[PDB]
Amino acid sequence: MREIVHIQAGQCGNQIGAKFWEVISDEHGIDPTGSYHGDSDLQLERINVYYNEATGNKYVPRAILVDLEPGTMDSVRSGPFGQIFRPDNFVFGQSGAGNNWAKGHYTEGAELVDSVLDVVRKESESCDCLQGFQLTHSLGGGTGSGMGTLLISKIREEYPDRIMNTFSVMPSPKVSDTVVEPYNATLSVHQLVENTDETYCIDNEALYDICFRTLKLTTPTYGDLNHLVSATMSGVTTCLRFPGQLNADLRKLAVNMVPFPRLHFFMPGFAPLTSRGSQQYRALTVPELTQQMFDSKNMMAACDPRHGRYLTVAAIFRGRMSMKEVDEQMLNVQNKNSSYFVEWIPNNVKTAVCDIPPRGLKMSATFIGNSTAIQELFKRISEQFTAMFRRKAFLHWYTGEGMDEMEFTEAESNMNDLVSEYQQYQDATAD
Amino acid sequence: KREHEREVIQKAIEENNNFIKMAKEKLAQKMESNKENREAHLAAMLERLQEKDKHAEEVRKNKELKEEA
Amino acid sequence: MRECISIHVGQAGVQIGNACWELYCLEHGIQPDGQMPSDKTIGGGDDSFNTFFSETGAGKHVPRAVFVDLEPTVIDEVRTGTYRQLFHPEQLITGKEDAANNYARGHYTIGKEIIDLVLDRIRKLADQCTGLQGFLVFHSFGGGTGSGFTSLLMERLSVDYGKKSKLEFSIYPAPQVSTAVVEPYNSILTTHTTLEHSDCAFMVDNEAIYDICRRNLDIERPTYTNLNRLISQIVSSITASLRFDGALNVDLTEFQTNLVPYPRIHFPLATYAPVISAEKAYHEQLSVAEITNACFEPANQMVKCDPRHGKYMACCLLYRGDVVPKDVNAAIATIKTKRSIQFVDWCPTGFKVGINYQPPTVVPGGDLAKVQRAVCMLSNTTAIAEAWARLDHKFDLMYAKRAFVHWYVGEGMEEGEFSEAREDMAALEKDYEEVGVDSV
Ligand SMILES: Nc1nc2c(ncn2[C@@H]2O[C@H](COP(=O)(O)OP(=O)(O)OP(=O)(O)O)[C@@H](O)[C@H]2O)c(=O)[nH]1
Ligand SMILES: Nc1nc2c(ncn2[C@@H]2O[C@H](COP(=O)(O)OP(=O)(O)O)[C@@H](O)[C@H]2O)c(=O)[nH]1
Ligand SMILES: Cc1cccc(C(=O)N2CCC(C(N)=O)CC2)c1
Ligand SMILES: Cc1cccc(C(=O)N2CCC(C(N)=O)CC2)c1
Ligand SMILES: [Ca+2]
Ligand SMILES: [Ca+2]
Ligand SMILES: [Mg+2]
Ligand SMILES: [Mg+2]
Repeated sequence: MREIVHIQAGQCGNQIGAKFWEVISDEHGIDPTGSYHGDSDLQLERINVYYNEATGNKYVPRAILVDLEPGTMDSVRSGPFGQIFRPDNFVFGQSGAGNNWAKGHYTEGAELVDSVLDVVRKESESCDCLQGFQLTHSLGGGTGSGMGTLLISKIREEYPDRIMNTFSVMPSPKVSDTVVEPYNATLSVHQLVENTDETYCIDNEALYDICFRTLKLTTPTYGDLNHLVSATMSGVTTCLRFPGQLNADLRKLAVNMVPFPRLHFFMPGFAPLTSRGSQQYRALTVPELTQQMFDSKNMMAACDPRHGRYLTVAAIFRGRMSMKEVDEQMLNVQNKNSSYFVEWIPNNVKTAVCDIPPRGLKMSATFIGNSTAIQELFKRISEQFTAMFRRKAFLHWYTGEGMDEMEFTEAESNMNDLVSEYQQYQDATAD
Repeated sequence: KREHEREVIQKAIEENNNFIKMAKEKLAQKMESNKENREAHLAAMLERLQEKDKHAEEVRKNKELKEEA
Repeated sequence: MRECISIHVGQAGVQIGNACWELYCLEHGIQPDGQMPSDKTIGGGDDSFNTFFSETGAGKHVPRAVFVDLEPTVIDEVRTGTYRQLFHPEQLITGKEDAANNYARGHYTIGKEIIDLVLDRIRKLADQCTGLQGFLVFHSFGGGTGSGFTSLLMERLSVDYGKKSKLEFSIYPAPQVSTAVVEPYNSILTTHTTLEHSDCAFMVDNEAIYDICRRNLDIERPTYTNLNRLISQIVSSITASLRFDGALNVDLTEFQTNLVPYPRIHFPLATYAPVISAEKAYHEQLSVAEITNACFEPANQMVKCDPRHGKYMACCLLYRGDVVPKDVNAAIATIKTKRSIQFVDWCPTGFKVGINYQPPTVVPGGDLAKVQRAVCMLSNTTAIAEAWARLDHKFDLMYAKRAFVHWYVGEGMEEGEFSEAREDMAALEKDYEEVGVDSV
């Protein structure tokens, strides 16, 4: 088996991490007690990718829960699938991070990281052939952003040839009013550009807009936002969890999706997205499903792909449907929109199909785009960053932990360089 | 004519042995060059991670200097 | 005597091997447990089918084959499938982590950990041969194992067996069923590295097979199973001269003499007929003339290209089933008058013919109709270089930006290997132009 080790850090990381395990547990027929009660052998064929098998035919998620305060993880343990997680895989401090990237990365987080590595090492030693890791965290807080990126580099040091994958939640003033989030995000992006192989950009800006504009929820909660995240995380991991030919493991996905090492930030998308009040007069068709998954409104990052070009794209269709029709519609969307795909990467769109649909839906489409339009997200963060850094506002929180302004300037330049590089390849031509 | 016959077959043997020898040497050179290259890439990566750890110690060391003041 | 050892590398090589060996068993009357009631010499013999099957004292007929893959899931299906008793466990070799569609991992990082065991297993097969003729190597161009590990293995086989003949069946990538953006990189790398180590290579364009299944078999969305069933029929036609005996039989090696005028010009174009469904074949008997004419229909080629836009250096017709020379000669006379088959001026223009009387077979549950007679044409045409040109163009688009190249460099390769491989391909394209120009 090709095992993946999953880590979730901080409040956001554990919240979305718990939902991910609830959703895929239901998909694989695993109940809250770890027992299998599914009705399809496709559920268990690659179950070992994410689950260990213990005595009594129990399935235990290969998951590690990390935080600098007990609050969120205590509620996870009390959640629906709380008892499914291995009790010894809960690692938490007491001091907390206080939304301070420096405390998570250099101070409190550094005091706890070794105990986290001890658990990571135990999970990896019992792996037939470890693929790599996936981390869920936010970039706007302290623990997930600061200690999460610290865990990334420490794990990188011990597993340098394994794939490092993250689900990183980008901050937005529409969701949180914490003023220092642009600082924490920019410092985190600084680390992610260097130390991860692929990053799903889960943009709270886009999640809010989808809930408010599309789902017509006047007062979106974090639970509402996390429903989109868990549905997206299920979709983008389908090819890893079920028998499949395309992008069936973390490394093949990276080889297909990352043409240049630094440009490994993906724009996720999902279809269909409809509100409870909207009546579905007719079942969704493959053309409508394909066209919807390529629309800006269905993107989990607040970026319009029609403002840039696609370097690479991975599409996954779930449910029973005509493969001939999927093929025709995927050719159609590429031919009709050839201007938005770089000409110097031929056949840069790959399509996977899984028979098992998500819970509650007859058909779904999941979208993974490596678009130069992702620069809009980083431009948004850089603008909020410099609006505070040019005044040197709130820097004492971080300088008091030992940091200096030089590290802020370097993270700012590295993120600004990432934007310039996306534009470079957006404007490049074949002739 | 017998002398020529001997030279022909010895020539055939020599060129086959030289093809084998060339192929063996080329593969040994490529596999050694590849091993050194991949090892160098990993070494550079780990050395960048070590510099980060060094910088981390410097940050914590810098916090003590200002907390004592 | 004259044994042939087959080596199936990577998913495409293994799955095509599954289809081929199932078909061979049906053609020869070998059961899934390996018993062959019609074979009255127990534990040995020198029958024509013994070129591909050894025999145990218990009456088992065992393919002279090794299956190799860098991950286990494909070969695991063989280990547990219908013909699991056919193979000794040591003939099926797997690693844990595959090449991730990266030539560098198949040739170096991962392949180097298993290459010695693979060679030891091949040696065990060779030791049982009284007159080993050579190897048949099945592999994709596009996968990391099919490209990188195949080239490593071919280099090592040249060292361990010298100039002993090595033929390839190589799966040429098509976008309809491709799984990696970098397949053009892997294809150029392995073609360059393997070129001086291969005596003859039959390319199978997945897009040609895909079109034939859709067009001639009415298969809406062909799967690997659909494609491999057809590929196995073409492979069977080509190896039938080695596995069956007949007065009119002509050995594949004798066709080879005509097909390869220069060491690098060793890529024959295969065309097979008839490909027809049972519903269409019903009450429609396809004559020698009909299947022969189909050989010169470009839609029936295993590689997409236009032979009318090149020159022929050889034309071979491999018939099987109910076929006699009189009908062949009449069919050829017709074609020689309605199609202008242009040969280079330095090559004779006579068609080379062989006939194997054993009729074609089909696997139950398949798409092809059962037919009384079939033919595979093997031609050496400069037009096959069109396949190189299409691959080289996709290579050039990406390499100009060095897209994805860091994945190969990170595994130890150098940019110099890309330009070296690409330059060899440019020289090969130029070679194919040169041989088609008329003599001064
Ligand atoms: N005709 C045919 N083509 C196949 C088959 N399986 C894979 N391919 C083609 O082979 C190419 C991919 O290479 P694979 O053989 O799957 O890869 P691999 O050799 O196992 O190497 P890695 O998986 O990267 O380690 C693609 O072009 C596929 O379309 C098959 O069963 N039949
Ligand atoms: N989508 C989503 N975002 C969250 C959740 N919890 C926190 N966030 C976001 O994460 C940022 C705060 O970081 P947080 O995870 O609370 O900090 P930490 O606990 O120290 O790692 C803010 O921008 C929040 O909007 C959640 O459950 N879902
Ligand atoms: C090692 C070796 C020795 C002799 C010939 C070749 C060879 O394949 N070509 C290609 C065709 C070309 C031509 N005749 O234009 C000449 C070289 C290779
Ligand atoms: C016209 C004739 C007269 C006598 C014998 C033959 C004959 O059996 N072959 C074998 C096949 C070969 C070929 N071109 O494939 C041609 C000579 C032909
Ligand atoms: Ca016998
Ligand atoms: Ca030349
Ligand atoms: Mg919080
Ligand atoms: Mg494979």
